[PDB]
Amino acid sequence: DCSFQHSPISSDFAVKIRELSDYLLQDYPVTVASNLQDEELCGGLWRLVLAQRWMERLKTVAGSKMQGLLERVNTEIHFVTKCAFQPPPSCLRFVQTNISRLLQETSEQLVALKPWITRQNFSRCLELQC
Amino acid sequence: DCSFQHSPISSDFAVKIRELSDYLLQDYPVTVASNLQDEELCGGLWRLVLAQRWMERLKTVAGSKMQGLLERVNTEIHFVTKCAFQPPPSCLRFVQTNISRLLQETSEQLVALKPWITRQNFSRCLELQC
Amino acid sequence: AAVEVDVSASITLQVLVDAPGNISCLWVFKHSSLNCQPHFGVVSMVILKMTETQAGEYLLFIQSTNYTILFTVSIRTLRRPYFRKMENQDALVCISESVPEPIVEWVLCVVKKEEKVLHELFGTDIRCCARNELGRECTRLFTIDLNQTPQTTLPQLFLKVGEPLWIRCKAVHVNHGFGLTWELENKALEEGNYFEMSTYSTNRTMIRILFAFVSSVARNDTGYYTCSSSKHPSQSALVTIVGFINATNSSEDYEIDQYEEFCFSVRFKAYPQIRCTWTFSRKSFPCEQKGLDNGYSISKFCNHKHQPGEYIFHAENDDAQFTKMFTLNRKPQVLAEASASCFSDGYPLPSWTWKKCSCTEEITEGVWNRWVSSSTLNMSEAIKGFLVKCCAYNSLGTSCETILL
Amino acid sequence: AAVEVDVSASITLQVLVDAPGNISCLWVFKHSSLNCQPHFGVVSMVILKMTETQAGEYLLFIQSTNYTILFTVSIRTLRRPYFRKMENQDALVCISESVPEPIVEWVLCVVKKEEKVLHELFGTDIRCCARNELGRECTRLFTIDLNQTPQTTLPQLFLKVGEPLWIRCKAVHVNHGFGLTWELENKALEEGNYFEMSTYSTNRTMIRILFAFVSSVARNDTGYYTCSSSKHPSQSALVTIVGFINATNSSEDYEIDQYEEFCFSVRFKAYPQIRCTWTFSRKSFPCEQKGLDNGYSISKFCNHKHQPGEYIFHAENDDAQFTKMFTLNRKPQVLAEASASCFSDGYPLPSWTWKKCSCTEEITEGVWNRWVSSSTLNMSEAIKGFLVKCCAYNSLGTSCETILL
Repeated sequence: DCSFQHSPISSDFAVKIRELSDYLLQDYPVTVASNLQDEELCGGLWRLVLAQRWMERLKTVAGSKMQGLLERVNTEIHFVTKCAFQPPPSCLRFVQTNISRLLQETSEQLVALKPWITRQNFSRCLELQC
Repeated sequence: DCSFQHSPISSDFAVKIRELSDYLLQDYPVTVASNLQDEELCGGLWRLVLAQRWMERLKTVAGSKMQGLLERVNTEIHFVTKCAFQPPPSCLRFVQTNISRLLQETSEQLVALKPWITRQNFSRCLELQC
Repeated sequence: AAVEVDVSASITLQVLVDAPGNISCLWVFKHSSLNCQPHFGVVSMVILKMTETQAGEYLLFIQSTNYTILFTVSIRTLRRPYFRKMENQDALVCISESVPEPIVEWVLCVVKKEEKVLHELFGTDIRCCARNELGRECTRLFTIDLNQTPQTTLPQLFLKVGEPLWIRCKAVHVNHGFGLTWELENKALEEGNYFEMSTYSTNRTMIRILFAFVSSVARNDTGYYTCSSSKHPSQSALVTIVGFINATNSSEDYEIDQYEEFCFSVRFKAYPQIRCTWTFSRKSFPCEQKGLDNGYSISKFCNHKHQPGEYIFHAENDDAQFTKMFTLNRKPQVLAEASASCFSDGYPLPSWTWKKCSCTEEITEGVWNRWVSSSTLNMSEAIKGFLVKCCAYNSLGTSCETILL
Repeated sequence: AAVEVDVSASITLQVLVDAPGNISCLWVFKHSSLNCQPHFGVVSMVILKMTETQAGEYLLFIQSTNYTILFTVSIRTLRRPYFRKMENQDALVCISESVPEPIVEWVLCVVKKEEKVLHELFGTDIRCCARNELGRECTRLFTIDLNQTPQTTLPQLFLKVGEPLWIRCKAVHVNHGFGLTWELENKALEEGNYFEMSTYSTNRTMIRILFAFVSSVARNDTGYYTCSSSKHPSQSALVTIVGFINATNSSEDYEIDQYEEFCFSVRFKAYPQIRCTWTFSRKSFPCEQKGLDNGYSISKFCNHKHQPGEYIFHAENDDAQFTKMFTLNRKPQVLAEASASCFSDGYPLPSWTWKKCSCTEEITEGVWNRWVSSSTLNMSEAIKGFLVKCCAYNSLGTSCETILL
């Protein structure tokens, strides 16, 4: 299953993203899923899981001080790991995009997800769909 | 012509590079000349000119705070523009490398150039050679 | 351009332009004309005792160029900060009133952020301050930290009917898995009287702010409020809807010897914060009107200077007044044993005992009227060549003087 | 067995053996015998203020068994920071000596960086401080800022032969296009007496540090040093090879009435920084030995307490001493106008004027020897039935007494 009783989405998450972006080289290449099935319940959650996977990869190649900014943005979206999300399906295609694009979308997904995170049952989001 | 009366190489330049590196995603793709002619007088100077050209490109896609760290490293090597270096020749091939590699080499070039910057006439370095 | 005139003041009003040459002026007063003769260039209009008549629109036209100047001559409150949640987002705003308009600074303890709008409302000691010509009045945001140790005194919150109630409930927990809830006098809480903010701390910690508010309070809203967390102990605070001063004005009496270390005290529950004054033998000194946090404020006075008498404590607020009389009170001293009689002063009543034999025998006799005591004995002696001694006794000590015959 | 005695300390020395019974001791002090009476078994020798005399070999022989014990009683600075350039890189090191070993902190003004090794030597006011049990002694790095305004006083740098000379020359320029150079007394400067560091500032600015140093100074190294920049004005400082205290010890006298606001002063040029003490009627108070920056330091004393007398200022450094004596100073009162003559006391000298007519006429005459003054006039009067009056006058006030004839 996958659901959250009390809200795991912070009010000041947009701050941690603007702070990370202030020390970032905006066209650093990251990826985003190109063919994620249209699902207005799991959609943002699937991308947050993916964006989350990116925050971890980035921390490993980040400098001492950049590691803190990444980790702090990682904390804002780390709750997605509280759920047993299945590994991406073979059908899922990824496309190279700027880290600024990924950060912007992550912010957007958190905003849209904020009013629903505690009201919905996200058990069917565990399997990413194309 | 190209020569420097008083030294344009700072003593604390290695500090500004370690500080930039502390907020960098180390595998960000930059380039380095792959076929620069072996010239122990112009060599480091040619690469500093190129590394310098990169600091400018980077500032344009850098966040508000990363812009300061880039600019501060840019200042350490901006003196190369005091000389009318010719645009790269058609023979010059560039190869993709990590920004951490570029920063490391830049530091090295400044070190090697430090004892000679004011003693040599660099007029013949203006034309980059392959 | 804006002039502030304090009472019937005598000041000069001059203006200079960087171009001294053969240039002429013309003064244009409040709906009336005026002639001028200046210096090279600086022009002036001086006034001795500026009456309410001699104030307003005063212009000064010049010609080399054809220039014109204008001045607004005006003549010479501080209501504590109030709070209002910005309807736009999850952030608080400080509404402080005052004449002159004040500096509104938010202080989160310490760190000062002069903004009038605070968005970083998380933890510490949050208090807004208003600072103008009069001074600085501050309103502290009432907080209940469930995460912190209890002040277990069932804190009392006082406020006048119509004022806005603000109670921030802060709780810090390891995981984000916890909630917060508000409950009035047994009753829960109105939907338009609650708001929840949340952020992360240190090693993936979570801080929650569940504040409760009343736009304009009434008797209906007075009662015992409590905040409970779904991983924390329920801490409470009672709200007393209300100017008054409550203290025992029994007028207390005291007495000490210039060897004892002592401070006068006064415990009082009073709203609004009272202006206090400790006066004695006309010489008045202000007080450190500190809080005892128990449910009252205790004012102290220590600079007694071993000086005896009446120490009066007068304390008053905008709609209430008060005063408490504190009496203060040695070895007897023979003030004077002049001739024949003998006088001594002491506290308490000094006892006068007489002896007269020149072996020291004693005779007793005399009238006494009094603290200073004057006791005498007629000196009509059949016998001579003796010494008499006057003795003043007090429980504390004794002293005596001798006379010759 | 080894005892460490710190100063004239008051401690007890006891030893216990696990066998309490009817056993006897005998103390064997430094080449002298001593009697004992212990507890059951634990024996002891206690001392109050252990003098250098009361230290050494102290034995204690016991008999039930026939045992013997022996104890060796032994007895228990703050030299200002010195500088040495790290041979490794372009960075300075603070070498401060002291017992106990001190805290060596570099302060660049303010910002404190306790490191003993400073690499960020650029600008501001750089001073190293040593702090131990004794206290805090500081050595400031002598700087010449060509970029800054001139102190145009040809600054004087004093130091004892053998000490290390350190003069940092800092210059700030827009472009990096500028140099710096050092010049001694007409002569240039030794190759192993100079070092150049450089970094960037604000809008592509450049700061240059060209410091000069002497490992161990001598008379040879004393002279006028100057620093000139290839875009800046040549500023200089003279080096005086030497401990000394220069001040006027004339022992000055003063006098004031308890209504005047005054502070005692002492201007002095002394090296190293002196330890000063203001003592009066045995009661000694230390001083705020502040600098006047003119070319001397001026120490002040204000807490006079309108108390009259000798205020002595004693100041001394490691190789020099000093002391300066400051003297400090009513209505006339007729002490006695007994018979015929009249005496009055006052400060300053009370003037005695006489009048004798019985309309009050006056006659003048008399001899006076004195502050108390005794002036008299023979009373041989041709005429009688008059009153004479003695008048003692002082600038402050006057008093008089009358006599009868």
